[PDB]
Amino acid sequence: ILPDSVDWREKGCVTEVKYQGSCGACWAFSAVGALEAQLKLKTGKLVSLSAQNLVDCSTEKYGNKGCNGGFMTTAFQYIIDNKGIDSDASYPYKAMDQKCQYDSKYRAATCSKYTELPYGREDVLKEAVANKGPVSVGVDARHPSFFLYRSGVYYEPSCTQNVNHGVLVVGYGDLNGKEYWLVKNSWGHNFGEEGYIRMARNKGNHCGIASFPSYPEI
Ligand SMILES: *C(#N)C1([N]C(=O)[C]([C]S(=O)(=O)[C][C]2[C][C]C(=O)[N]2)[N][C](C2=[C][C]=C(F)[C]=[C]2)C(F)(F)F)[C][C]1
Repeated sequence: ILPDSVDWREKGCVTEVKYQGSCGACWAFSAVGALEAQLKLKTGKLVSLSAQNLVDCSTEKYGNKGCNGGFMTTAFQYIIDNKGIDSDASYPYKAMDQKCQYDSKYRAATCSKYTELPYGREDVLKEAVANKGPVSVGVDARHPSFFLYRSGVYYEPSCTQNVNHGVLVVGYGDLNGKEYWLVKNSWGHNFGEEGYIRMARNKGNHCGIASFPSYPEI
């Protein structure tokens, strides 16, 4: 039995919404967001982790292209291989590709492994969000409606399961009979509901939200 609604922000496991700017680092923000929650659950401290560290260091060897895109899963593996990721405070976000400047003296978190959920299973995603924590996911954000979203439960008739934008599911619930996934984006506070978007849930893997979900563990 799972709770009807979940919001990890109530549990103090979600940091301030970030602004990626003109740099395509959504994948990096998605990954650090997921790990930030695990760090809070393990140490009791909520700390924004360095998305820049991922953009600059989890590069070619991880199939990523910095400001031109990347994978949340390979980002997690980089953190594992590297034995750490720096804090955002020590390695600030500059919205541009830079030479890797990771330094263990600024390490704020570690990762031991990550898990990728089965393709398109929203019930499994619900279970992970309820029992494990925020989950990194990709969504189809190639439609105007996504950019113009302001409030309520987002539903786009033209959405597909071909995902291109990395975000973070930090909860789920329902608005007047309409089920949704609570998603943290990285487009600043002017986007949607002050940085968040509630996307249609249990509507046939709408916009591919449950297509490629993953979460790290410490
Ligand atoms: C953001 N900002 C942008 N997107 C990405 O970096 C996406 C993130 S995603 O959640 O869509 C990843 C998933 C995994 C399976 C899939 O098809 N998308 N990654 C893209 C990407 C990855 C690697 C690369 F070198 C360039 C792009 C994607 F979608 F093609 F995989 C806008 C950057």
